[PDB]
Amino acid sequence: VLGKPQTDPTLEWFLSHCHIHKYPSKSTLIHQGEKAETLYYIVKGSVAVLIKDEEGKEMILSYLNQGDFIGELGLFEEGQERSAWVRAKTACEVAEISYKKFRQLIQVNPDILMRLSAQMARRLQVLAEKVGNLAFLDVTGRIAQTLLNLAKQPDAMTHPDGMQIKITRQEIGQIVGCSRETVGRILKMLEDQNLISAHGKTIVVYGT
Amino acid sequence: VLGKPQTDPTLEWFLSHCHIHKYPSKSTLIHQGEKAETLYYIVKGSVAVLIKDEEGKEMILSYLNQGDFIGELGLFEEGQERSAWVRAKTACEVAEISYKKFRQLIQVNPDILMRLSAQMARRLQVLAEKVGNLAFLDVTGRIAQTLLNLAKQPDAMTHPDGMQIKITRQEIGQIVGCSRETVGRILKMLEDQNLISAHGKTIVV
Ligand SMILES: Nc1ncnc2c1ncn2C1O[C@@H]2COP(=O)(O)O[C@H]2[C@H]1O
Ligand SMILES: Nc1ncnc2c1ncn2[C@@H]1O[C@@H]2COP(=O)(O)O[C@H]2[C@H]1O
Ligand SMILES: Nc1ncnc2c1ncn2[C@@H]1O[C@@H]2COP(=O)(O)O[C@H]2[C@H]1O
Repeated sequence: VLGKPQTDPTLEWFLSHCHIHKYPSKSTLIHQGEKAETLYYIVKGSVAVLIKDEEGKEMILSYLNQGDFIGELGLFEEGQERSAWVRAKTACEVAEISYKKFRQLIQVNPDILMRLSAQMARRLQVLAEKVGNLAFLDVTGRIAQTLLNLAKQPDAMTHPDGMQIKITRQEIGQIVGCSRETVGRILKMLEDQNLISAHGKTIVVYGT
Repeated sequence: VLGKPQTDPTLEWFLSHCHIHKYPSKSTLIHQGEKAETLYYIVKGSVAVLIKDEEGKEMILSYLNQGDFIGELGLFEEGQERSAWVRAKTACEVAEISYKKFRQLIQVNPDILMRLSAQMARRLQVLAEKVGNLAFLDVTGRIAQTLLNLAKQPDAMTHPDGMQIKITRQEIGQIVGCSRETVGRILKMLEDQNLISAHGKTIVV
């Protein structure tokens, strides 16, 4: 740890080879199907990784945040496509560099490949969990897990009745696979089970 | 890039530091929950990567084959646990190595980390549509989609009425995350729906 701020010059070395660019909230950094030729690094902000179906429904594969790489999957063979959309959820600052350039950096210092790889490992772990949720739990179950997750981060909040979070009906729906209005119906149901206290900023009692 | 008497120096080098053990079908290579300290590579055979619900219901994350690393997700951070179960589909020949050893190898030649990484990238790419479906489709939609997928595989046989496939009730269940019984019921519905013929094999449309 560099304490609160863990920057390390490996990072700064890395970053000095990139151009940093800003993106307002809801800007799309990456479009599914685009040719993959560029790697991103999130200096500031957080993003949504999402996929769409044939009707236009969107679901969230993951949230990523500062310190996270993005656009890394097309890096090990060329001629690939972006596997998903990536959208800024907040204002963002993101470093970017060509794949060839990045491939060059690796030669010099493979610890950058190690750090990237370690992120991919974590993503697969997390995907495995998310897959059991989606495959086994019913839409209420997925919603409760979700809540229980959003609250399990240092970006959440605290409260006598537990921890509070800032999430919307569309958000949750995109994470569990259901409408806006279903979520509302299910969030009322849980409040009723005195599982939560909602108000735009949900209050998860916490325990599971 | 040479490699006789088969596949490259870099992998032959890597295997000589492994120990190769033999797994019979249905045997478990990797148990979920367990401390991760070693890496595997499949020399021969195929395995199933899977997870289960509270009541043992099974969901296949992926099949893996000869050439595939297994057990890698624990390598990058200490104290990780196995994210899923891994079971021999067929008899397997599996090389195995400790993470500590593998990391020294990485020091000697980062090529081997590149090849490992390329596979993890692939595994995230392929899981993306599949995870999409879990949210977009219910079990029936997912069962239909699976049959469609299966019928577009190279191993699908032509049929005068369409494409014939070989798959059991339980593999479908394992593919969509439901019981073999549920699969039997829904296959019958799709049948009555004149979408498929279900019998000694499955004929899609
Ligand atoms: N199975 C599903 N059923 C309905 N909406 C879904 C499903 N999977 C993902 N979604 C969606 O997630 C969004 C949540 O908010 P909306 O109701 O505005 O629109 C919804 C669609 O984009
Ligand atoms: N399951 C996932 N979890 C986290 N990020 C993901 C997942 N699937 C894809 N991504 C990403 O979103 C990016 C889309 O472009 P790439 O495929 O080039 O690189 C991808 C990763 O950054
Ligand atoms: N989505 C996936 N695709 C392919 N293999 C996977 C996936 N998720 C997990 N695996 C694996 O199965 C192993 C379970 O143990 P590990 O978590 O150590 O390492 C894991 C990988 O080898």
